[PDB]
Amino acid sequence: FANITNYYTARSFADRELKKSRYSRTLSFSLPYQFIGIEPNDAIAFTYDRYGWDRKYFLVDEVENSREGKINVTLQEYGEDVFINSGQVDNSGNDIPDISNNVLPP
Amino acid sequence: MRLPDPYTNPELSGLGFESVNLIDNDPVIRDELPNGKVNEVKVSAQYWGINISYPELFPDEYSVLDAFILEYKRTGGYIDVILPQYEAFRVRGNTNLVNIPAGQKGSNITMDTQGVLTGIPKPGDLFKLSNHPKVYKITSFNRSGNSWSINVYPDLFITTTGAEKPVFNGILFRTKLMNGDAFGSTLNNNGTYSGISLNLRESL
Repeated sequence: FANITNYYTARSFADRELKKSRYSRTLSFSLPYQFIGIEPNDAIAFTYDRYGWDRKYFLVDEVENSREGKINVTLQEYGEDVFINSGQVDNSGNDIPDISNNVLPP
Repeated sequence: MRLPDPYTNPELSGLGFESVNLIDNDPVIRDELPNGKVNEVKVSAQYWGINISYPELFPDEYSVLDAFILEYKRTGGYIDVILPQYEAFRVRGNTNLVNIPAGQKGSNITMDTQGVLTGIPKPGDLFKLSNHPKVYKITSFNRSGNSWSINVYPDLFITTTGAEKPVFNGILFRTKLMNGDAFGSTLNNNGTYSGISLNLRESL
């Protein structure tokens, strides 16, 4: 992480990335024009009985508009638990002071 | 610049169309939905296509045809066409006294006939606006005394300025020859030309 320095924040974010990585599924289909106005990172609940899916939760990940109006989309699965962190523990015991380039006094 | 015909040239009766085919072209994009809905979207103009066929032709009437077609090609003008099946004068009067209000648009026209006209249009009549070459077709008509209204297909290609006048009679299509880029006539040893046909598409 290039831009993060609060250790606890970095850990809490890495936990997100790990949990997310369990949800591999990606799904693609096409929509009629009335669903216009969709964007990436809109939240879809998908329902389809044959697969047993029931408000199965997805984020919109790619979109393509057309002159006719037909919309193609792709969804990426996520769970809710992606966004929840565990507890953590105080890391203050290892604040190593990297002093160098100094000469001890008499 | 009429396509010559028996009415213009009764002596050359062979020029009477053997049969004519009128086609509507209404380009549209359409799909069928798995729930059994049909959905369709319209863009681009409707246009009339016409196909004409001729019998065997003698050299004189043929030469008159070629003398026309080459004049058209040289000038780059338009071909005017009459269509006899619609030649009925069921509406007449001082057409140029009618007032059409400005700003009518879309598919309904209303007119003040001022009590001038006599007779009525019928569904399937042709109809035209005096300042524009388009040909429309009457779907429906109504009266309220001097006021008339007509619903017309296709949709209007212009907004009314208020200078327009209706034209119920003598409507000619204005067209050009999409077949014309490879035109030519067989000559048989009978001394008679054969195999002529024309494909026309209106143009504005």
